[PDB]
Amino acid sequence: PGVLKIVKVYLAVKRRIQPGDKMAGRHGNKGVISKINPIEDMPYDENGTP
Amino acid sequence: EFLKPRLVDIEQVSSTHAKVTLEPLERGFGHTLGNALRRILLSSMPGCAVTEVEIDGVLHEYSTKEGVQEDILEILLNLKGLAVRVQGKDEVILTLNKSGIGPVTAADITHDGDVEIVKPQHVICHLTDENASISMRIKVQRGRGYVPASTRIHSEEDERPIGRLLVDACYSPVERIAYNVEAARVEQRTDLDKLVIEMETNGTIDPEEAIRRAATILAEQLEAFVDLRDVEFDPILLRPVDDLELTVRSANCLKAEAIHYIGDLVQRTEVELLKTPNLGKKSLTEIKDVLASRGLSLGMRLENWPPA
Amino acid sequence: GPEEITADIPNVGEAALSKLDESGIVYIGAEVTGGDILVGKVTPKGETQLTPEEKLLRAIFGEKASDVKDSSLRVPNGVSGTVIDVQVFTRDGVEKDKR
Repeated sequence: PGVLKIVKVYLAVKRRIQPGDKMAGRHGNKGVISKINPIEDMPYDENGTP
Repeated sequence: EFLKPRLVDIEQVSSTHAKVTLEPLERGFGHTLGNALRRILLSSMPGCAVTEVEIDGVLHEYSTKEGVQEDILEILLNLKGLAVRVQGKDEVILTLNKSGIGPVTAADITHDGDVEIVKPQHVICHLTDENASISMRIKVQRGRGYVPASTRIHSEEDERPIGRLLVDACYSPVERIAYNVEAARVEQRTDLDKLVIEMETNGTIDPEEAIRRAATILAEQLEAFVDLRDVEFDPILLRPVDDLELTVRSANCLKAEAIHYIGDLVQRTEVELLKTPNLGKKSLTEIKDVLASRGLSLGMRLENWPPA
Repeated sequence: GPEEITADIPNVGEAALSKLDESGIVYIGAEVTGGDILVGKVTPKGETQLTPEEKLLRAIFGEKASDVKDSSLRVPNGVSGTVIDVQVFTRDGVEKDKR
């Protein structure tokens, strides 16, 4: 009875990955990212796929 | 004393896969050139990728359009992978209109003057009824490296109307590159090296042009090493004092104590300028009155004083 | 009285009203960050002694003369994104919103 009108607003935000974001497998090996390396700096095998 | 490598025996496996051969090379230069060229080619290769997309009926990337099978998010993800080659332009607009049943592919996009679609079988959306139509405009640019949509703000220097869906850009055509070194077929020399580079791109850039561009970039960077050598601000201040609308008995006294700027008057603490001859208690308040009218409270502390 | 909801908000610049509709709700799809206005909700204030300064203020400015207090929902700092949906609801008997 005090209320006369109600309005509700929804926002959406796309969160990306970044150094501090926590990542883990499903064997219990957790961790925190440390550096987002550029493509050419990662180790690559004989066929060039990093 | 060193043989100069030459570009010879360039062949293409497919429209994307390519092999490039550099036959004459010395002992240690094969690996050095291979790694440097791989890093240059992967890091910074000019290319073209979709920058923004405007669809007629949508309002935001998290909406659903009636008559299509995919959400607008998936349509944007599909467009992000579009491969297009432009010539002589850098802000080219692509329009796409289609009505009917079935997949809508990149071949439907209206034929622009100088725009080549490397692959036209690239499905981007599906129309699932007879009476639904899609009409959308794609603005595609030219760039160098990965640039997220979020990190660009200069595009908001001009206000963007609602309906502009910003997408991320990649700009890098070279998806994969590997190199290898082998013993050369030259028999007159004791032993020579031959370098083979395989590159898998999106088809936007020719392999030979890529190798030439990488070599030019490396040479330009080396040009630095070829010769080493090398072996009080706000407009309110810096303003002459003869504008504060001061009294006559102040002007001569103000000039007598070498106060020619507004700022140096502010830096005078209260207890010390009262020692000035004929300053005047009522007059001093008037200086404090008109100076505080500008918001400059007496007794501020500056670091350096320019002479202008 | 009633805390009526309107687009027009006293003592707020036209820049902050760029994203407000004719009813006072952010357009669906507008991008919001920082402390942008979401809905213009004004709370009436109490005043019944028309002082001469008050009457001059009412004469030089609008009829309300900005006596209605502005209590508008705003984005808390550090929150960003694009507006997705608005789900306004009405009491029976009261005039329904345009939206």
